[PDB]
Amino acid sequence: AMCIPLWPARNGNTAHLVMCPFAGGSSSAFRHWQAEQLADCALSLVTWPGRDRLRHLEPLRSITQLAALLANELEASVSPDTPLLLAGHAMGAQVAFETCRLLEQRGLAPQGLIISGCHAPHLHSERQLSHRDDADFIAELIDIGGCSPELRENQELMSLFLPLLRADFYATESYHYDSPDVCPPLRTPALLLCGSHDREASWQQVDAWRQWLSHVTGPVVIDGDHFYPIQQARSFFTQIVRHFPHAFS
Repeated sequence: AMCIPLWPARNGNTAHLVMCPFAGGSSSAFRHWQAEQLADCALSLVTWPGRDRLRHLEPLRSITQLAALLANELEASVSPDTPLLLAGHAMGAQVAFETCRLLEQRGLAPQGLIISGCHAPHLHSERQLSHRDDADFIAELIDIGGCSPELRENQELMSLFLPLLRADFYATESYHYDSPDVCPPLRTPALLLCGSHDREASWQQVDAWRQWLSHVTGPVVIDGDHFYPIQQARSFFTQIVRHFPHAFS
């Protein structure tokens, strides 16, 4: 399975929030979320093939392929009576969106979609990595903020991490549509989140998601940098819960 549980539901709550990680993300990046349950829904994290319990798989290079795997898994494993919330940050927002598209089309009625810190699908990220050589690729990763300069000094760490990171970044950068009219807008209620000082996704880049979403609130600004979902977890979960009161009741 791609999904790993982080929180069980508590206090009689029936909702299930499924989080799609950013490029290069893995379970260790979300350990702070396990330190403390911040809302009563069940919470699961999606694992990209190639790491964690899925180390034996080759990493995928397509957002829509990842979304197909996830949508099939959720259709098989989530009761139609469970209020399902799909969330994603950066690359994960693209997967969450495409997963929501498949589930909505199949008649499965996700209760909410949370798009965080990601440019819209008819745009490109202002920072691009896939065309760069290893040293320049790593410098960009370090600048983003989730990578140690120790990676540069160990060719074995580079030989392990670069195939994974390059697969993820190729997937997220090659994901692009010429215009929002390539498919119908999604009707699942949606929340857009961005970071006050997120250097990777400006307010304008996130706001452009309104081209793709018929029932949408935001952007709602969380004070923080690109890693606000983790570093400002309390604010992140507060905004999710506040905006989907139906799902949490």
